[PDB]
Amino acid sequence: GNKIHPIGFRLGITRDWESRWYAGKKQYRHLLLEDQRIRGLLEKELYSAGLARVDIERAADNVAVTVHVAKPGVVIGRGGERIRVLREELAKLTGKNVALNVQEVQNPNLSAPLVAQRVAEQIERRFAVRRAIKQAVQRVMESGAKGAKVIVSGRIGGAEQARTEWAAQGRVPLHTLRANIDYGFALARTTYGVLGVKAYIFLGEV
Amino acid sequence: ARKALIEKAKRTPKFKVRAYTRCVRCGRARSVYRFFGLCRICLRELAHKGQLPGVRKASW
Amino acid sequence: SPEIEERPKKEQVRLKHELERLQKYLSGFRLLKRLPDAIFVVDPTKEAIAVREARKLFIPVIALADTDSDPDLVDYIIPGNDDAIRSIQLILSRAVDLIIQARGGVVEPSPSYALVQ
RNA sequence: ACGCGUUAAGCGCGCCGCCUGGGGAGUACGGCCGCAAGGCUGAAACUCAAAGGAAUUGACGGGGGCCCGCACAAGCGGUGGAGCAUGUGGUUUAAUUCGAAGCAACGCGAAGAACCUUACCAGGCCUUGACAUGCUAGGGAACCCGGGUGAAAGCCUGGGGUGCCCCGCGAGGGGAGCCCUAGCACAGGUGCUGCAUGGCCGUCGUCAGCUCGUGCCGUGAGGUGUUGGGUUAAGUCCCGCAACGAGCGCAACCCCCGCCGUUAGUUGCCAGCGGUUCGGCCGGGCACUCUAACGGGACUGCCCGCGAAAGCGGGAGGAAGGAGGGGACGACGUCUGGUCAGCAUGGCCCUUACGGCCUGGGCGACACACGUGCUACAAUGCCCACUACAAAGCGAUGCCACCCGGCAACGGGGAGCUAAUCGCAAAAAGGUGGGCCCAGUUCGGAUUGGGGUCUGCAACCCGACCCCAUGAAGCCGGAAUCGCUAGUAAUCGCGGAUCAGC
Ligand SMILES: [Mg+2]
Ligand SMILES: [Mg+2]
Ligand SMILES: [Mg+2]
Ligand SMILES: [Mg+2]
Ligand SMILES: [Mg+2]
Ligand SMILES: [Mg+2]
Ligand SMILES: [Mg+2]
Ligand SMILES: [Mg+2]
Ligand SMILES: [Mg+2]
Ligand SMILES: [Mg+2]
Ligand SMILES: [Mg+2]
Ligand SMILES: [Mg+2]
Ligand SMILES: [Mg+2]
Ligand SMILES: [Mg+2]
Ligand SMILES: [Mg+2]
Ligand SMILES: [Mg+2]
Ligand SMILES: [Mg+2]
Ligand SMILES: [Mg+2]
Ligand SMILES: [Mg+2]
Repeated sequence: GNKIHPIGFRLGITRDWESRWYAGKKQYRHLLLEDQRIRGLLEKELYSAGLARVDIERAADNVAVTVHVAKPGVVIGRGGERIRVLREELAKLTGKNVALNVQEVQNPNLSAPLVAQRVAEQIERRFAVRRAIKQAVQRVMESGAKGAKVIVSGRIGGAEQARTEWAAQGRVPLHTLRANIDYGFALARTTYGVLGVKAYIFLGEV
Repeated sequence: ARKALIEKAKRTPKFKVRAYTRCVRCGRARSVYRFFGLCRICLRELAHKGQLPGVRKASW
Repeated sequence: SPEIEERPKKEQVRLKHELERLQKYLSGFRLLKRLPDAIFVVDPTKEAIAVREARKLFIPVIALADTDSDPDLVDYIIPGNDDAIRSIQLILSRAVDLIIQARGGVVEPSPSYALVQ
């Protein structure tokens, strides 16, 4: 049981925050609880679109909420029918004026939490646990990455004894601060318990 | 017990000293940093993700 | 290049010393970029790992060889003297005559006298 | 296969002896031989699914060689002794909730157990439930204010109450919110399984390793690379080499601390000069100090010696050399490690109870045993007074200056401060003076009687603080045993988190 989170290891450099709002020592508490039940609701009713980051900013009773997705089409609805429903759902808990940009992740095979989700999705549809990994990495290397690595936990294929499958390609230098390693994690609630999917994508540098 | 209780701790009680903290996520009594409403665990977690603004690995 | 001025400190030795070795071994080998059609070997016993590979790949083996060596695994043998700088010279050069002379326009008997003595 | 290889275990011919799974067993029987000891010949029943040979990768050795680490040595201070604090074992209990178990459990989860917390017990209670989404149905449908009863929860109650859909009616009935009771799907379970799991962690170990691609070698497992020589903190680099490269590691990229520069003036200053009720306080000035952003600076770059090279010893310059000092950072894997009681989660179990609510007690028990700690046992010390050493953090349900009352804790008042501006804040050790004079003491402050203060609904079981009295063991600790290589150990105070208080 070793090893730090690669994002948290990098926050000051080669990775910046999912929440860029100052607060004093008595708002922070609530501007967080909100901040969170936000993602709690967004992530839950927005899986289809496939959301990577759920970026957020503030400046006193207004909120940015720049959601990044692979399939913008799905958040909008043909015209603007869903994006309305969401701005409306938000302000019922967030007693403030909820702004809301939307972004396309131009290549979703280089968004680690998408790759995780992908593989996690396959696992729940009893797929070939070891080839999923194999393919996923390939796909990620195929879309031009510097390296990748995927890990699945245990009860692989409903087996009685927990195990751990991994695969990787190129470089994934977890100790280099100046690396830029999108990391991502997906669950996978199956008929025979949870599996855990981790995904690492090396791209960056100076 | 940890449902009937996440509920009870929110109710305003007879006597303010019966009152107490709770990790507003990970629903929990002990090591609960009042500047966040966050259990040391459900906290190291967010702190890592970038979901706690300006919070960073300290090293000195 | 523009990066004969830059590159981190410990990389104008790290990278530039890597080029030294690559320069040292891959001077003449830098030329052929498909397997050759033959190999000319000076002492096939000294150079046995090379011959091995040739034969393995069905590349013919020319060699200046001598009592040292097993002739049977040299295709085109020149029974001579793998040691004398004279012998290596006489043969190696005149063979490179033929090589240019199959293409026209031969040159001098070559810069091939180190400080010969 | 190891190996054999004109001294074959190669290629052939002749002739002899022998083998035919292991154990029973070289046993029994018979025969022959022998002085005897015994020898030669040599079974069966029963019974096993192997017994074997060579080689591979490891692991191990009371085998070898090379080398590391506060591993031992060299030191300085500890524990084990005493009192007390604390965690644990045991015992006890109605309950003393649960977990953690050598290192890597035991001041651990607990960064805050009087009620809360709380998961335990005893009693009084609620059951569609403290919480989520829906369904079937008469009753009322927003809501407000009491009373009885009880420890509280809850339960039995008497009133105030008519807003909105609908106009379908000019006489108001139709389960629109909403709220009730009666059923139903369900909630709820800190119930069990960490050997069904995720996640996160511990751990060997910040140890110098673990691998891959292709090539090469072997029938093969596998090997080579990664062995060898040098070198390093390092699989760090160097030289060699059937390997050539690469990846996860190492290092570096990041933060703090050392030196200087740039940018910046409600904190710095007679640095300069002026005024000063002589407090940087006043106009004034960023020079300096600092504050915090950005750069510079170190490269074995330079000189001597050794070396093939990496690199090694020494010298100069420089605030700083050869990794300058402290962090962050944990390879493939190992331990069926840890946690289902943070959370998440597969399965099994409880559903007028294994759910819930409450009051009270318990987690604080005490014949005992252990771990981690505090305070000591004194004169290099104890006590009292005076006396600027300065250095990270907290503070508007707050930090509280300053006055006054009280021996005091604290209580009255009351200014400043959203805080480099005001407060917590005294730093303590030190320094200067005075006392004690080697005593179970003016050392030590346990225990205990009494009087108080504060937080809190409430301090018996169970709080901290102050004051009077009372002054226990303790004279440096058995066998065992712990930490630390430098701003370290040793020692002295200071802050924070949790938090009403502790
Ligand atoms: Mg409390
Ligand atoms: Mg031989
Ligand atoms: Mg037999
Ligand atoms: Mg053997
Ligand atoms: Mg072996
Ligand atoms: Mg010693
Ligand atoms: Mg003791
Ligand atoms: Mg348990
Ligand atoms: Mg386990
Ligand atoms: Mg686990
Ligand atoms: Mg256990
Ligand atoms: Mg082969
Ligand atoms: Mg290396
Ligand atoms: Mg070495
Ligand atoms: Mg490193
Ligand atoms: Mg176990
Ligand atoms: Mg109770
Ligand atoms: Mg306890
Ligand atoms: Mg004495």
